[PDB]
Amino acid sequence: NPAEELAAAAQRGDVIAILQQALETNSFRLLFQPVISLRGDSHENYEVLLRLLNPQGQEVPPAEFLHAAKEAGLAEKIDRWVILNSIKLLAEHRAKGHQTKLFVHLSSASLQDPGLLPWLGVALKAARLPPESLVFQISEADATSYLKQAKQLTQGLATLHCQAAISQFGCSLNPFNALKHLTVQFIKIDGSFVQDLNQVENQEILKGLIAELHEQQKLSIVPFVESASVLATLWQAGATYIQGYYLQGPSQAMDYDFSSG
Repeated sequence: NPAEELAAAAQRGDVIAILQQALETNSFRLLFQPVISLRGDSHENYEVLLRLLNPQGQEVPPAEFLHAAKEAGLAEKIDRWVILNSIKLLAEHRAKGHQTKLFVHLSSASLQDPGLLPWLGVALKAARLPPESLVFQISEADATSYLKQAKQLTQGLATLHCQAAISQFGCSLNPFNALKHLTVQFIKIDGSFVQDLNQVENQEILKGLIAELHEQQKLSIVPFVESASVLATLWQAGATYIQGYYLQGPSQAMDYDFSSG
């Protein structure tokens, strides 16, 4: 019978079967990586990260399950799973007085999905989720390729009391242009700007980027903090938020000791 066969195929390493089954059995796993506030944000900010386990409990490479997801047309549905579970956890936390906020990725498929907003509206209401508890994170490349969808989407999220962010910012031709049309409070700059910081020029480039962002009234998020050296440099440069294994890596628990007033 069908269930027996799906299960058999998944056991065989057919990642498409693994994905189809995981949506129906919670065989995904959410991880959370703290976003650290340098400028006095009270919120407990976490980025959510998705992992997939195969039936034998081992993790399947994201690159491979991402690939299989596009091919089986499963991307929008995966985002929904993450969004739904993110909403659930966030309701339970906020109810226990935790000021927690989650950054959630949207794939380009979801970016182009007219059904997202309507469905989202009811997922939020069903959980009676507090205002501005969710930040949707869209990669620069995607928001750029589909600027029309991105403007519309971010307008909708606004109306829903949701925030938004662009990640991997600053690699396009004119990064700051796409910002004109979009409704985003957060800009998460690409980790390539955090490479070779010893070089004074990279230092200036970073500082200038962060400066332009604060000019456009954006909150800057700088990732890939792997050392004290880089943490200090980012603080000096005036980054509003930072993230990195050095602060804390991804964890299945939201147990981070945020300290920001």
